[PDB]
Amino acid sequence: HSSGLVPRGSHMANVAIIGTEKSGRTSLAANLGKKGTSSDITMYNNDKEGRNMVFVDAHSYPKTLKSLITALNISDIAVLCIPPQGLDAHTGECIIALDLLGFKHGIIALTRSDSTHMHAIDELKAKLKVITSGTVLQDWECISLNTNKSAKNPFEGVDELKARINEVAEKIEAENAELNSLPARIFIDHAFNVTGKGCVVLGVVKQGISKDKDKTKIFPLDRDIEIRSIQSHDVDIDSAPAGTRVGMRLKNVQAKDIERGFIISDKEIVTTDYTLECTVSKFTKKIEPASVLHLFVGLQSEPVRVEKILVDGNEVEEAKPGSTCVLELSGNKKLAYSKQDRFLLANLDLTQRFAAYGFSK
Ligand SMILES: Nc1nc2c(ncn2[C@@H]2O[C@H](COP(=O)(O)OP(=O)(O)O)[C@@H](O)[C@H]2O)c(=O)[nH]1
Ligand SMILES: [Mg+2]
Repeated sequence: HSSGLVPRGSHMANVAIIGTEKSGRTSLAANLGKKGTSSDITMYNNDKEGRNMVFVDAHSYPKTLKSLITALNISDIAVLCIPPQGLDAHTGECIIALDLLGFKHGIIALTRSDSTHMHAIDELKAKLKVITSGTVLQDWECISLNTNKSAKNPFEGVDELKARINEVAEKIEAENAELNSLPARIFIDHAFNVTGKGCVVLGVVKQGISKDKDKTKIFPLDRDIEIRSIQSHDVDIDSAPAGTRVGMRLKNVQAKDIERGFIISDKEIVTTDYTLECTVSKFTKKIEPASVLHLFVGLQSEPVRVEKILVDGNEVEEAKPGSTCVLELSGNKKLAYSKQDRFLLANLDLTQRFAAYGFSK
C-alpha cells in the first residue's frame, strides 16, 4: 500500500557529470534534463523518460573540491567527461578521486566527438584503457559523443550514453533495495525556507526507507524533528527508499540552522576530532605531524590538523605516499557521521589535491 494513484516504482538514478575544464560537462548535463537547484553544483532533472533521474553538474570544480565531492557523494553513477587530448591534470585528479572513493559505477564520456576523428578517438580510448588499469574505472565503458545539433553527426553517442546509464541504474536499484532494511539516513544537500510551509531540505536517502511523519533526529545538532512531508519530483509520497532524491518539510528546526552535510537519522557520531585508518595516495606528498589537510565526509568539509601518525600501533614521524597508517586528526567544527562513511583527505594547495581516504577507527 502506498500514497497516490500509482506507486513511484523503483526507477531512479542519481548521476554525477564531472571532469576537467572545457570538457563539455555543463552542455551534456543541460541537454540531459531541466535545470533545477543551483548553488556550487547544479541539478538537471529528468523524470520525463522513465526513471526519476537527476544529473548533478559539479560546475564549481576544478575551482573547489567540495563541488566535486558533493556531487559524487549524492550520486550513484559517475560520468567522467574527457575531451579530445584531454588527459590533463584535473582529469587525472578526477580519476584519482573516483578511485579513492571506490566509486563503483561509472562511464567515461569522450565528449566533443564532432571536433575529432575516429582514429584519434580509438587512440584516446587505448590510452585510457591503460591509465585506468588497476583502478575502479578499469571496466568503465568509454562512449564517444557530442551535444552539437549542428555537427555532421549531431548528438551521436548520446542515445548510447543514456542506454548505458539506464542499464547501470538497474544494477544500482537492486543494490539500493538491499539497504532498505537498514535504519534510515538522509544526507541533506540544501536547506531553505519556503513561504507557506517553512523549513524544506533537499537530499538523498542513503540507506533504509524514510517515511512521512517519522519522528527522528537531525545531526550534528542532535535535535528531535518530525518529517512533515516528503516529495519526489514534486509529488508528496508516503515513503522514500534508499537512493531516492527527496525534498522534505521538517518540523522543529529552522532552515537557517541547517547546513549541507547535516544528516537526518536516529543516531550519528558527532565529534571535532577523528582517528582514521587511512590509505595514502601514491600521488601526493608525505603526510607529517602538525600539517594541515582538508577533510571530507558525507557532504561536510573542513580543515583539520594532523596530531599524530601511527603504523602498526607505533607512532611515526611521517606517512609516505602509498602507505597505510592511522591518523589522529583535530578540527574546530562538529561533524556528523557513522562508521560506514568514507572519509577523504586533501591538501588544497597541491596540484593533484586528493591525499588519502580513510575510515573512523
Ligand atoms: N563542437 C562542440 N563543442 C562543444 C560540445 N560540447 C561542449 N562544447 C563546447 O566546449 C566548450 C566548453 O563546453 P562546456 O559544456 O562549458 O564544458 P565545461 O565548461 O567543462 O562544463 C564550449 O565552447 C562548449 O560550447 C560539443 O558537443 N561539440
Ligand atoms: Mg562545468
